[PDB]
Amino acid sequence: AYVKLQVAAGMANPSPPVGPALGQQGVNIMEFCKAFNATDSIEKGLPIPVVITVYADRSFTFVTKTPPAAVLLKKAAGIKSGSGKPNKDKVGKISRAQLQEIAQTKAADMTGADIEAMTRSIEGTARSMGLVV
Amino acid sequence: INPVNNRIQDLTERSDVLRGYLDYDAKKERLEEVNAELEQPDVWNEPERAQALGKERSSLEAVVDTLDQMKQGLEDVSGLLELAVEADDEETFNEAVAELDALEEKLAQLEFRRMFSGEYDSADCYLDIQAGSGGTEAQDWASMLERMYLRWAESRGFKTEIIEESEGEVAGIKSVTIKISGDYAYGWLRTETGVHRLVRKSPFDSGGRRHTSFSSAFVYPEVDDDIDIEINPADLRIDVYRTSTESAVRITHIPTGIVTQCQNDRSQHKNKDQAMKQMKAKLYELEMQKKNAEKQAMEDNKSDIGWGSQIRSYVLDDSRIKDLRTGVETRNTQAVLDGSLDQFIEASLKAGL
Amino acid sequence: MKVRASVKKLCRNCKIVKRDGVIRVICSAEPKHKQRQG
Amino acid sequence: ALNLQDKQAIVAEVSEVAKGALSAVVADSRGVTVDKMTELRKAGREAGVYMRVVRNTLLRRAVEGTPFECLKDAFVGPTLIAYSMEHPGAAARLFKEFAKANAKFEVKAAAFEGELIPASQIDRLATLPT
RNA sequence: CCAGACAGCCAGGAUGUUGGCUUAGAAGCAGCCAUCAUUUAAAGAAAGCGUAAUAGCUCACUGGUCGAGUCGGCCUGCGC
Ligand SMILES: [Mg+2]
Ligand SMILES: [Zn+2]
Repeated sequence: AYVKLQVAAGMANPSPPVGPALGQQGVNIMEFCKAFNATDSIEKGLPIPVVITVYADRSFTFVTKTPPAAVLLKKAAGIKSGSGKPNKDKVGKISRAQLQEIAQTKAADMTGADIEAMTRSIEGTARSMGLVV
Repeated sequence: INPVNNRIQDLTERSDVLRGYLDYDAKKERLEEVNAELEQPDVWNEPERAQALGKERSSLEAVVDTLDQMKQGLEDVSGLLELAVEADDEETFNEAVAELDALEEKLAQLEFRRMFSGEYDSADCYLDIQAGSGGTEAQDWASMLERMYLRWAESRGFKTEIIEESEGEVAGIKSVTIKISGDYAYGWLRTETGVHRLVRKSPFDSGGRRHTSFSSAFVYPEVDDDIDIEINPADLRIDVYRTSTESAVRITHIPTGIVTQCQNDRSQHKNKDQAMKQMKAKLYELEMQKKNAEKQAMEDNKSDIGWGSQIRSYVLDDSRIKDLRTGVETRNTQAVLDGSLDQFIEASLKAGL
Repeated sequence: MKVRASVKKLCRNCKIVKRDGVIRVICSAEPKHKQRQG
Repeated sequence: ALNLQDKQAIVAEVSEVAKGALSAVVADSRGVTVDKMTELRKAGREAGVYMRVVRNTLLRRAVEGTPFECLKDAFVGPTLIAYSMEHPGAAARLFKEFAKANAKFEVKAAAFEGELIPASQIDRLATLPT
């Protein structure tokens, strides 16, 4: 039962948003919250995903990973929404140097050895976002 | 930077007024509760109550985080303004100006969503002033009230034109219907439905005895007169029978249950055409009766509230203006009757009355 | 079974078949597609 | 698609054999794209994009390109096999990582035949230059 | 199409990524916009089912087995 369901690391105890979605299983809500908070290592306020392999003994194994490139593009742009009709009117612009900086920060967990290929994947994500390089 | 200081003070004051009118802590309490029963998972085992919970959750959380981020914006803009006064960092001061404008516009959007919550609020309106059973004093009061409302409409920027104006023989106008056109006119003017209480030393009386006259302002939006759609062949039941050839045509509208017969003409087609015009006429009549019945039900409710229609009180003898619904008072009667009702209409619209 | 004068495949699991000179289509996916030329 | 792209594929297979005649095997009887993902991420971490798993082992694709070089693969061909061409070093460790993948669940399908670069047997050869 | 075709049969159908918004939730699958990149056997920001949304079940696609034809368009005669 491994489906990633998580919120930003700043808001501990996700009682409104996820809640029963992280707690169908017998693993406790408080256990999930303390495992998510155990967050404090790097930064808070940004969504940090995690793979949750739940066993029969309710001692789940969790493997954390890097924050999504979408909200990282948001932090690079400094804007909130950039998807509403981008072709009819361009909403934002990201530097390719900034995208390569994002790629070399994301080179840890992102599946790829070619940094330029991961970069051009990232401005693929950026054109899908709507912001034109 | 003095307009910036006054502007931050104005935002602080209007934010406090908004919190008082919105009752922030109570809505936060229901927000926390709705979050809690969302956390218990049976709420998604029932579909529709989760629908309602999602609606109320989104509304409460949006209002709560809006007021919270305006608190944070007020405090950090104040602190960074204190920085910008002494350190004189021009770019950081420009950043303060930009973020202050963004916060003001976003709280403006919040209070906007509250004050224009009506579905007909965006449309133009028909606003009517009618004097009471008093006489020429009520006539004069209706006329100068019409003057004041024209002055308010022109000051706001709404385009006015007098559709009808029934005057009195001595002075004043007995009744007047005005088209106020422009965006958000009905939303701006919808709190004016009700009664105004004039107390003044009457000039028309010979002895100078003071008079207590009344007038009503009644505003209603320009609803679209929708076209009356024709009736369906399946919705009709067509019969032919012998007239008293079976040229007689009995058309029956089945879903409502209304029949019309026609037998006077030898042509069955002529009989059917007259029956179809009778169908259309009765359908229009029934739609008008349904509309009038709904209007009568609304009138039953607002006649039930009754005395609550007395919304405004001008005591020109003692020179005080009073909104009883919001309870607010002022002393500048000449400014009020000039048309400076912005404070009163904003108070009423934030009250939601 | 739906009786139409123009029977055809509607979804990808629908199969034309001719039984007793009558063209039917049968559906192992959705019984709503079961229909008959008539 | 077409015999044209089949010809460039055959020429590519022959060219890859010639440039790197080092080889190893794998088989996907029960394996996941995440497993191939780990293998090809470590492969791109080792070296360039050129890592090719050329699973075209029909008796007249791979066996038809075979008589250029390493003619022993004709009997190897007609079964579920995925070859792998290698430059770096004589007898590199990619046969060994295919072995540890066999430990981590390719469910004993390739049977580690070894491609007989030193003309060896079907069994392991731990003696590799490191 | 004997550089093995069509249909069966054994396998995969991934990574950034849950592409964002607006929603209430939006994860290929409610709507809008863009419709890339990597691994490349191949995987569409997804063709369908499905979820409250996830989940899950397929498909396109490509690998393996088999070993002679395959497939659907046009003209036209007689028929249903
Ligand atoms: Mg016929
Ligand atoms: Zn069907």
